[PDB]
Amino acid sequence: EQVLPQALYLSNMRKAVKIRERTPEDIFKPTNGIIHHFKTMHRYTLEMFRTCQFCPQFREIIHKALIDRNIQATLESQKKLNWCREVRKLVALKTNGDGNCLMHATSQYMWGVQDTDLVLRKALFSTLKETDTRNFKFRWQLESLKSQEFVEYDTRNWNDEWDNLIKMASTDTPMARSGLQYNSLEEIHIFVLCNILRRPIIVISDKMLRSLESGPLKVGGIYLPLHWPAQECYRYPIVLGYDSHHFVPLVTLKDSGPEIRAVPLVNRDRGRFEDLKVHFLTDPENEMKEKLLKEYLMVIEIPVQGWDHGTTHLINAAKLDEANLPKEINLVDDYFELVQHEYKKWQENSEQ
Repeated sequence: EQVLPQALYLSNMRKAVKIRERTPEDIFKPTNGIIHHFKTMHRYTLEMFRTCQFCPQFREIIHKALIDRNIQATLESQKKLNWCREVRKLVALKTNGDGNCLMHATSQYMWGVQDTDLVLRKALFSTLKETDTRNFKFRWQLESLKSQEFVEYDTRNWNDEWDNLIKMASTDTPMARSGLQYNSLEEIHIFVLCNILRRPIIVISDKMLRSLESGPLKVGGIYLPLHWPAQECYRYPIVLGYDSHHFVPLVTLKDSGPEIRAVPLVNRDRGRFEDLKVHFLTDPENEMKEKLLKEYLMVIEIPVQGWDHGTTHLINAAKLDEANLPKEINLVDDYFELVQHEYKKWQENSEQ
């Protein structure tokens, strides 16, 4: 059948191997005290190519193949994604939901490849085992009991319950607690991840859960690499999408329109613009959160449409990085060449 790969890395599995090979070698594994972190690959960003340049029947062939139409529809339908008309569109790439989707999602955002070799999944577990997690454990216990400014047990036990969280970060398999190859990761894991990458992660999650039955995992929000100074970190975010219980990358589109590369730092709430939740902040930081954002992100103000009445409000948005992957490690180009060719062969074919 119409052989147009389901993922961008299939267009050239050899190149994909090159990427997956350079990755672990780019990991700084300081056995001194600081967390394991990447030296340069975390600065990479990929963008999807424009398909609005192809015939409709064909444009759909592509979208059906690479995009997670389910999460796309869901997050867009609740105006949680691409609701802003002044910024570029973000697209959700399919990602394996084998319990390591957070790593596959993150890995795809910057590299085009998934965490097939469990390098990122391994970096996380290594950090939580061979590094000082005193500050992580702290921020974890804090937001657990809940202690912030933009959100809303028994008798002594915060070392074993934490212990487990470290087990989930492992490559071990659950006893089909839900039926996946790896254990599911939560908030704290995302936070440690953005520190290992020294790059902020912003998760766009589904709120539509009037039918939820969790007695909930509030993943949506901003994860800043607070264990590092904004100077030693990358000021461009990694945008992820999140629905029932699955992560997907929300990569920006490559060309069309004069709109800017930016991701609004607010939600198109019910009539109001609510600020996005910034995870694991301390009482102090929480006070200066708008400062930290301007520091760890490249914050800009954008005049967005008001609430359907000639009014316009000024909102905060983080600038999104532009595709910077060198050709020798750029899978979007190869996949593009595939579609370019099957297309010329689609025009000559549609002569029937």
